[PDB]
Amino acid sequence: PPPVRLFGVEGTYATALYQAAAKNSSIDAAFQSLQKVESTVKKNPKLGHLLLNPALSLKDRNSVIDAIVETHKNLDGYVVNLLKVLSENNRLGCFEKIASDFGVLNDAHNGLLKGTVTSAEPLDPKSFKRIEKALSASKLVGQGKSLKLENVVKPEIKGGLIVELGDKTVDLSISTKIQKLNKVLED
Amino acid sequence: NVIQDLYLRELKDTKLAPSTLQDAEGNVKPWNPPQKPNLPELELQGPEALKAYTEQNVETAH
Repeated sequence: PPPVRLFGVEGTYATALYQAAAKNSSIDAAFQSLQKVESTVKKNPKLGHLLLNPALSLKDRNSVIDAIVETHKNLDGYVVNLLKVLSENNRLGCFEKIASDFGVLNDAHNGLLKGTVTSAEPLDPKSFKRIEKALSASKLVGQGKSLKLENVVKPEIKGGLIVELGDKTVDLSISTKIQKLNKVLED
Repeated sequence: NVIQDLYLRELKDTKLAPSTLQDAEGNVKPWNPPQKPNLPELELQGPEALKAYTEQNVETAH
């Protein structure tokens, strides 16, 4: 069955959407259209993200969908059937969640991998490139797959780096090393 | 790396700590010498006790 099994809270919806669009072949189109309706939802920030709140009727939810595919009509029909499904199933509290999940499945299908370089400060571009190079060089990025390596700032990790991707991490930070050191000097 | 930094920093920057023997003394028991090497007391000198004893107990054999 289609790659990557993400069991989620309505991530079964995403899985279904994914598998459904694989059998329709056009996943990229679907993903793009899903991005567009997500974008116009996001760009209807008040009084359209506040209509993701559960208080609307079944009939009113249905009319919210009809208005949504009206709202900037020209959307794939598979995501309009999905929109209907989510409304009918009266869940839309994981709508952008489903979108994000469909993206993960899609870009997994595409082959793209994500990494992370947590630090307490933005690191050199030389560092960004060097790590991207290193990972690409190693089997860690298997190739036939790409790495969008993202440095993030979290002061939680004071100094160093932690490289993350594929649930494989290497953490050389001052905080973690300090922890182990402290413990050994508390022994 | 960080191991070296800490190792270096700690080792170099501290290598003396307080240590006064006098403060230790307060927390330990003092040695002081035994008392009373007293020689035993001598008693029941003379046959005065014996003569008294032979007489004293009427029953010397019954």
